[PDB]
Amino acid sequence: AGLPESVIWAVNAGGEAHVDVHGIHFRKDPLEGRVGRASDYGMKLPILRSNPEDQILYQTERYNEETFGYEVPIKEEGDYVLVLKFAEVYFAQSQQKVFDVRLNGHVVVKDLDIFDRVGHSTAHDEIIPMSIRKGKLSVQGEVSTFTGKLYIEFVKGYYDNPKVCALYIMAGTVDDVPKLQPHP
Amino acid sequence: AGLPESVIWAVNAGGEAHVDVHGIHFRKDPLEGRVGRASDYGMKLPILRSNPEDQILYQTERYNEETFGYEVPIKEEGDYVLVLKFAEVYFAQSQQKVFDVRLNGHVVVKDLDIFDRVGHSTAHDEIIPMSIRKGKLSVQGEVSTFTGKLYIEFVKGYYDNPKVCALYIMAGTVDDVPKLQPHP
Repeated sequence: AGLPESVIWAVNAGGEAHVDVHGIHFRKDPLEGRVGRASDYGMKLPILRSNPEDQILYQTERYNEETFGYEVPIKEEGDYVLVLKFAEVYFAQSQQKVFDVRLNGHVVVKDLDIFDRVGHSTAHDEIIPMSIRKGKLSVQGEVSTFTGKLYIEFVKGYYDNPKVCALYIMAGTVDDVPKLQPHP
Repeated sequence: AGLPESVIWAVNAGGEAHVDVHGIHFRKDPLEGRVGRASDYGMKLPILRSNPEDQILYQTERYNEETFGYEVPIKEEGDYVLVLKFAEVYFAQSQQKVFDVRLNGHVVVKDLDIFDRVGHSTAHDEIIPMSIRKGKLSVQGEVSTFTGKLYIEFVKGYYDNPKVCALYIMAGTVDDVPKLQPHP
């Protein structure tokens, strides 16, 4: 399967439906009114490094002052890649907003500091490959029992609030994923 | 670092987010509902000497009948410049509204009289260089211990109320700061 056919699940956090330049449909946020807080504060800002037709993905977010997450049903075994999209639309110094990302309890991004990596009002993506086979989840060399659902968590620490802007899961391997341009 | 990348902290007092013609993002006021009073009285007036796309910065203010201020975290040592933006949208004579500005207790502007300097409904900026090095703040030839936070105070005297319209801090020196056009 090619790119749009290979996407099994995708969300525009804090926002409405949007189809990007690759043909990927980011669905309206299923956690609206349910957990966390939506914000459209970034809609006043141009977002560097992303395509301008798609900057609405990075201008809307879901955030919270406590740990929160999304649950994802996965129907079939296979190889998959999770892509997480972020932007820092408020701070402009390091160690102001910092948080962990976990997958079924496994820490998969430690101490994410969006400003430190890319600057202010600029796109940043994390790309995480995984496998689901023989009743097991495998990610970053760690293995545990898979029950049918994936839990993606954004963890509250001491430095401001965890957040996410958009996310998708595709069948395949890392060479299949479109990459942001080098200029960060 | 060039101009937008060099701004570490910026506020539109009494107002919402706004990006100016130089690309500087003035954030929504963090003291809303907390300290002092917001006013949009100036939104009825054209502001002279400002770019017209940016006059909303000077049409909105925070003021108070007692002393008040902003606290600013500074993460790294270096040379910096503080820029303070003002307009007098009510009085049209001298010695009607007069106030001091202090930085960590140091008086850095004595007896500011906005009307006396520029007239009615006209932009006026103060430009204050400083250094943070070896555990110390240095400003206007005076030195004191720096703990990690800067306190910017607007002081109540006998002649009406202290106020501010917008403010920002950039890494660099005074030659790097955009200047208002010459005025009588």
